[PDB]
Amino acid sequence: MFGLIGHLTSLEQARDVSRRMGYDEYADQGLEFWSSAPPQIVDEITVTSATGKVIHGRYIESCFLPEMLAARRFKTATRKVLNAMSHAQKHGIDISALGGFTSIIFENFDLASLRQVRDTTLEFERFTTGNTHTAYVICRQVEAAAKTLGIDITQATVAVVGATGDIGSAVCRWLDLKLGVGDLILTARNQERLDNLQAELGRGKILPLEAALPEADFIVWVASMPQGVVIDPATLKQPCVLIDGGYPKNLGSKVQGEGIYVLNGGVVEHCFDIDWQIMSAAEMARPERQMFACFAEAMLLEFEGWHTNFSWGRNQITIEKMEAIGEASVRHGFQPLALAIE
Amino acid sequence: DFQSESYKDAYSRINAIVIEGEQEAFDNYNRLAEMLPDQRDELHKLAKMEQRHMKGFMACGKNLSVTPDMGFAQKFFERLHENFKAAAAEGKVVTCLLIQSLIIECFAIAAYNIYIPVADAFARKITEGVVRDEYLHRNFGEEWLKANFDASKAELEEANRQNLPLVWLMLNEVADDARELGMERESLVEDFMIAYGEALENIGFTTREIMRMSAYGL
Ligand SMILES: NC(=O)C1=CN([C@@H]2O[C@H](COP(=O)(O)OP(=O)(O)OC[C@H]3O[C@@H](n4cnc5c(N)ncnc54)[C@H](OP(=O)(O)O)[C@@H]3O)[C@@H](O)[C@H]2O)C=CC1
Ligand SMILES: *C(=O)CCCCCCCCCCCCCCCCC
Ligand SMILES: CCCCCCCCCCCCCCCCO
Ligand SMILES: [Fe+2]
Ligand SMILES: [Fe+2]
Repeated sequence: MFGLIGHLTSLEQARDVSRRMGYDEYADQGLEFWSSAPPQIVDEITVTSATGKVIHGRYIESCFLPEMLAARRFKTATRKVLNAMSHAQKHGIDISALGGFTSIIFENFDLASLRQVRDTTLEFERFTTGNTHTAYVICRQVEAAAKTLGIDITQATVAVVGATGDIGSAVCRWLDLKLGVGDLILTARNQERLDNLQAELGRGKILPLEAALPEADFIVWVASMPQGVVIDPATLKQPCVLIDGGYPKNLGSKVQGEGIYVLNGGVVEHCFDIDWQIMSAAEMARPERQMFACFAEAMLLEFEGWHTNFSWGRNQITIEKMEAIGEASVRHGFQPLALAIE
Repeated sequence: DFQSESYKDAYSRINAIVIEGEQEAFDNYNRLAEMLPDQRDELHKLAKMEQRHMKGFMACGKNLSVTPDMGFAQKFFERLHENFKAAAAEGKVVTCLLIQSLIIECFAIAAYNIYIPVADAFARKITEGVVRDEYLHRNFGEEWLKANFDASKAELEEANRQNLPLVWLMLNEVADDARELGMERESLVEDFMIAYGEALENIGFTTREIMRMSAYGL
């Protein structure tokens, strides 16, 4: 049994999604109701691999909302994640993805030292961040977008926003040693981690966000922004490929203009329909087929019987792990989401 | 964390509520005996477990400088008391079980879970013991109603609607005093809903049913 621990993007989405699927009482309430809401299994999932293996899974709504972070409800956000992980364990789920900010909260608030959750002691090998698959998928998306638009990635500049992040650092490593990107712009807030990533790679210029974007042929957005920022197309090169892998989306507006290409980063499409309606809520282009790469990692671990915390912690993702999950991703029928044209 | 002055004042009626609550469950479990013949023996053992918790929580007030307000606590529980009194006097056992083994137990699980990390060390050791017993008491209601689910479902739904709103009212009355003992109301609701939801699930309600029932009155 795999699990998908997720959350919604905003209170407004929480109302709509709760307004659907019945739930009239859950969909008129404000932040304080979600701050005390319990985790729930709200969907049962069956997936068939290209190999023909059938697996089963469960979607768990953690009830975390990004507004909790901006409202400084740090202990609320901490409880949403611990309660959700305890809930997965009590239901006997073997491997669960910590979607979106649930893994970011886990790391940033040292939830590992709080593994004692009421009755339960959390077993970390039953969880994955899903970030190894996400970074692999985003790297394949850079590669494919470059080829689709006739851009030579070996002579292009790629800015990684959230470069020192768990996903970002992995993207950097792969864009460096597997794709051979021309120039790497490392963009992060904390200077020490930026210095350390630059040293680790042996390349890369560190630039604050406002100076990085005008230099970039590709911008990979993998920042832990609760909200998302408004980038004016006039600030960007032509062409510029924006791969927004954030959840919530790092781009707080529809960035469009001549020579601007936007792609939902870290999304895969499966060769078979999946029966469910969470990805419908999740605003995929084809929600029956498409999903976040972190959720797909839990399916992959379950397809392979790798019942372990395959992606865990921060800055620990390697190229070899990305290759292993990538090979499995292809074999079980997943493909990176590509640019839409026409 | 100076546990003197208003802490004892707040503690004066929080401690009262826990005493009277442990009393109410003692009575309620003895009358549930009178109500379910082939199971008096088990219900008397659980009723006795309540006795012991009640004495343990007198000690915590005697460890601090606190004499509890038994009158405020009897007023706290009178709505739940009257509802249990009246369902008993009508033979409505399913309603009696929901009130005692589901609502009241989950109220205790939530209350004690939130208490343990911010108690005085003496009160913490005591609370640590009682919480495990409350989980098996809730299990009594669960198995009974689980085995008699189809027969009891409609009345469980009705008794939830009539009684669960009282939990919110009580958790708001007692909200201010709970906070000064280091207990956020928001955490109490959450632990209550977690404990209550899991019991309704084991009894056989679906997630949609649980999410409708668990938020009633909120
Ligand atoms: N399948 C998918 O599509 C997935 C999507 N995601 C999404 O992508 C994001 C990244 O995930 P993850 O790596 O786990 O999170 P991390 O916290 O590991 O990554 C965030 C990093 O980006 C930097 N950063 C954060 N906010 C800002 C900002 N406002 N401006 C500039 N830099 C910033 C931080 O650097 P510093 O340390 O210097 O502050 C931090 O190291 C998440 O928010 C998540 O929603 C994540 C995983 C999978
Ligand atoms: C990967 O790390 C990103 C994961 C995103 C987090 C999950 C978002 C998709 C799930 C939302 C779809 C429907 C949720 C239903 C909520 C029910 C509320 C009562
Ligand atoms: C000792 C912790 C006090 C917590 C205060 C929270 C509000 C009052 C809760 C009272 C619950 C008493 C339940 C007793 C029944 C046990 O079977
Ligand atoms: Fe008790
Ligand atoms: Fe009890």
